[PDB]
Amino acid sequence: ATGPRYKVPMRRRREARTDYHQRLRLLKSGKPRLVARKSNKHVRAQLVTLGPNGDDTLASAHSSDLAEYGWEAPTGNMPSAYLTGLLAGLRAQEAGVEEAVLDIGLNSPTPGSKVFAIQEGAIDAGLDIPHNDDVLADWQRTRGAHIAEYDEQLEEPLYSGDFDAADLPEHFDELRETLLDGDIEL
Amino acid sequence: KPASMYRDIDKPAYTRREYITGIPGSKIAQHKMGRKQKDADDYPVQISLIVEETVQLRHGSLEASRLSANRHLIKELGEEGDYKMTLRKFPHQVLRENKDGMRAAFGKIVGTAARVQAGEQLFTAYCNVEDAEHVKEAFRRAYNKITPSCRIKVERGEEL
Amino acid sequence: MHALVQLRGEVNMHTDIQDTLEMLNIHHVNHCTLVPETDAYRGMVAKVNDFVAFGEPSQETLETVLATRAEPLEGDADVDDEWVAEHTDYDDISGLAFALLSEETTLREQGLSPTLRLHPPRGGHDGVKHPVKEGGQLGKHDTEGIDDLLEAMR
Amino acid sequence: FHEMREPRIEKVVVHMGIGHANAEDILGEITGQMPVRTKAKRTVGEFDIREGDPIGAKVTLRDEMAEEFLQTALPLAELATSQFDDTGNFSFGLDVTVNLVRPGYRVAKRDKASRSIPTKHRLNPADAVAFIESTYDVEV
Amino acid sequence: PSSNGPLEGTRGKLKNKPRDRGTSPPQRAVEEFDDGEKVHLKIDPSVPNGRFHPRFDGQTGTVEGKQGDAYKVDIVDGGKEKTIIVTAAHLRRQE
RNA sequence: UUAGGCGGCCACAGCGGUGGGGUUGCCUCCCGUACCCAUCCCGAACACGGAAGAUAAGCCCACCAGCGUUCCAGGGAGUACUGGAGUGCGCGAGCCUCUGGGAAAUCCGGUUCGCCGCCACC
RNA sequence: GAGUGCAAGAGCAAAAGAUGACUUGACAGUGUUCUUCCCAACGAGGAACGCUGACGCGAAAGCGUGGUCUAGCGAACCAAU
RNA sequence: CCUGUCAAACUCCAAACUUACAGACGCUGUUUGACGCGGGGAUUCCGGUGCGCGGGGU
Ligand SMILES: [Cl-]
Ligand SMILES: [Cl-]
Ligand SMILES: [Mg+2]
Ligand SMILES: [Mg+2]
Ligand SMILES: [Mg+2]
Ligand SMILES: [Mg+2]
Ligand SMILES: [Mg+2]
Ligand SMILES: [Mg+2]
Ligand SMILES: [Mg+2]
Ligand SMILES: [Mg+2]
Ligand SMILES: [Mg+2]
Ligand code: NA
Ligand code: NA
Ligand code: NA
Ligand code: NA
Ligand code: NA
Ligand code: NA
Repeated sequence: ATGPRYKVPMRRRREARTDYHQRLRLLKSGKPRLVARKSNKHVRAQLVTLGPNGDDTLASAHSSDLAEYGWEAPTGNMPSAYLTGLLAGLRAQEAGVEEAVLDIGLNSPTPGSKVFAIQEGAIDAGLDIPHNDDVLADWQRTRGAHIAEYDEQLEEPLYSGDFDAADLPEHFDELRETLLDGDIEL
Repeated sequence: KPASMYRDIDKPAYTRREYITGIPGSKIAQHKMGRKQKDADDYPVQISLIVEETVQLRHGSLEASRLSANRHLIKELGEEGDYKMTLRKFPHQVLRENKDGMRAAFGKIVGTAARVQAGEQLFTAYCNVEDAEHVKEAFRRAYNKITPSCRIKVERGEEL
Repeated sequence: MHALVQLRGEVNMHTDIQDTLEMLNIHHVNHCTLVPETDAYRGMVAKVNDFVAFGEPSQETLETVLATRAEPLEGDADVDDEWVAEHTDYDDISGLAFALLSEETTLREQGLSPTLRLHPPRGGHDGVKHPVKEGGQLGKHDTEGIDDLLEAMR
Repeated sequence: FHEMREPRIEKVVVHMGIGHANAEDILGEITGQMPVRTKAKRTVGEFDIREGDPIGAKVTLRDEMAEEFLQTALPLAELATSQFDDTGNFSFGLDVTVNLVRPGYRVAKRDKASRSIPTKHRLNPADAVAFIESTYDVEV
Repeated sequence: PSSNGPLEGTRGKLKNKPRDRGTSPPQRAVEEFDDGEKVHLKIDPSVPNGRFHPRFDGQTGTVEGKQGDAYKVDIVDGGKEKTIIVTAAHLRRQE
């Protein structure tokens, strides 16, 4: 910008979407990164590997293609998160992938956060990932219990669109159940 | 002391004052001369004094010559005639002297000189077509007080 | 294809230069070798430029010399059409000479000593203190300029 | 267009730059929430040598907590012109400052893919006077 | 020299041109070389760890196994063979 | 790639500016604090929950060279400097010829307002 | 352009700086390599990089073999421990 | 804005050139055994000059 001496940050640093100091510590394990990413209405889970001209995504999972299996609820919450992870973790398994390290990107390691949820799900998909069982949300909050109890304080439906009134964390079970299943077209 | 002791440009460039101290003041009174408010573009004739050999000129000579030159212009063109001469080189090179024999012989700072590569313009005066033979004379006296031989070369001016 | 002729001695000659000259099969003043024109070969003659005389000789001239100064890889045997014939891939001196200039083979590939040990220039040379452009004898030459030397040292 | 461009108060800070306390009290009651110790940097001949040490306090108000402060705050002041920031902000007064900006400031305050607000979307002194003035009082 | 430390006279070689200033990319710091591969030695001014003695900048050794994460690269100093412990961050593949 | 995620090279990508773009799609801003989590004070941020509204930001798309940068043409310049050679010149400082290399500033005109890999996606 | 204990040169910006909290890896053992001493033999000393053991922190990859890098050091004999 | 100069301990630039490794040609080695390894014996550690580049010094 200013002159010839001026130092322009690396592009993805300008954009502020990649933390390189953390990316380096990540790459060190040598294992594939389990990219945990969120969106206002969605949550993505990628299993990335290093490559000659950039990274290679061997398996992914987006909260949107979650309904492709029966989901009929929102796609930016905990049950959604865990599930997206399990899905990606499954496809991951299918790809030959076995172990991975959690890349939560620019997100915060807040206990019980959706990422750890994404992580919990992938781990359950049979993937080995250095984790910490008690930094994860308790099984119930993953189900989506905190949400159903919030609509309990109904008066006005927590959900605009039509999908129950008090909500269904069972749907969560039904879906996990569906994936754990051997058949299911991945 | 003799210019023989400092006229050659064989030593390294010694100017970094952040390391040199006790450097004597430049005897050069002033570089800008004549009517320093008017411009060199305002003059038809432009004559420069060119040093024909690459050398070093101690500030004592720059002043000595620059003096006897402008001093003349003043005499022939009044103290405010319509001319303006300029000394474009400055004494940046610091000079030392080892004034104990050759033991700890690095010298002590004694002066400053200006390195002029042969072919450069030590002086450049600007005047009107009539004073030209005066500005030339101011230079014939100036080149008599510096180590090298010079050329009095007319720049803009074929009104001869 | 150029003809190299060392015209200056080894004393005081830079070593990396002398070694190059030796790599070009020349070990004595007045010795001549036939070098091809390659990036690599030009790189070397450039480095030797100041202690040698070189250029491309005429078929005719090359023949006079090959005849007069060529030798086997060992022995006195005079190289002549018959020799050339009974030993080389050619029918006569000319047949060889043509191959050298056309850079199809080398004095070596034909059991010939890489060097043509010439005789001092008859009538003397143009001096070893100046190049050709200054009237000296060092450096690159005309196909005619080289011939005068080669033939003077015939 | 208008909707996602009309001003809004993001924060109203109220602090007291003392110089060496019992002030946190009033700021608490006056605003409606807890204050914040204010430390300083660099040693000062005015017996203010201690670097890290309480020297004041402040309170950052947001939403209702902030308006419900201005509704009584603003009155006690005779807003002027030279009193406005270039970003369309302004301070007056015990100090009280008002931070103003349009509906998309989060873009420059978040963590992920943050970005500074384009000038053509920044607020202006004029545009500031408007919104505020248009709320129970007068300008200059 | 006035002193004889490892960084003596390394003002030039162990410094970055202004635009190369700042944290270097992670890709080349994780590079995986194979034994036998010819590599170029050049300390990265921005990378603190994994360096080798400056004298060897410019060398082109041969990866011959590694130690921990760093690599063990064989080179020849003048006429003496030496083994240099260096991380990828300061290495480039020849060709 | 009708707006996505991870990157490689790390300004050719920076700085500045203009135009265009989104009813159950995307990214957002946005709405909102029961919960996980959160502020040395603020649900601002962080975290969680969600769609009433919006395309004004950001972002994606098209484009502008004024500044910065990359490369190229011509001019500067085969100049400056320089590896090799000289019973060439010069009181000397230094210069010169032959041989092999060869800038920099500046000016003028082009270029450049990123390119590329992987994955996902009416 | 700040700062990073001290020369000078160098390194660093979601940090190597600042603030906060927690912590004692300034740990024990044993090596590889470079340096000391370019090339090219030579001790003490130094550094880089490993392993073993035990620990600190972190969600985790990971980081910690003192201070961002290059100065701050000492044989035998004897003593004490 | 305009205008006048500099840097051994300045650098947005920047050679020639020196240098690591590899290939190619050359040259060389495989009865003249190169490259290298092990061992025995030294001498030597007052140098000087020209040229180029230097630092000090009239
Ligand atoms: Cl994210
Ligand atoms: Cl080393
Ligand atoms: Mg014979
Ligand atoms: Mg005779
Ligand atoms: Mg003669
Ligand atoms: Mg240097
Ligand atoms: Mg728009
Ligand atoms: Mg350290
Ligand atoms: Mg004793
Ligand atoms: Mg004791
Ligand atoms: Mg050198
Ligand atoms: Na004495
Ligand atoms: Na004179
Ligand atoms: Na860097
Ligand atoms: Na406090
Ligand atoms: Na927009
Ligand atoms: Na040692």
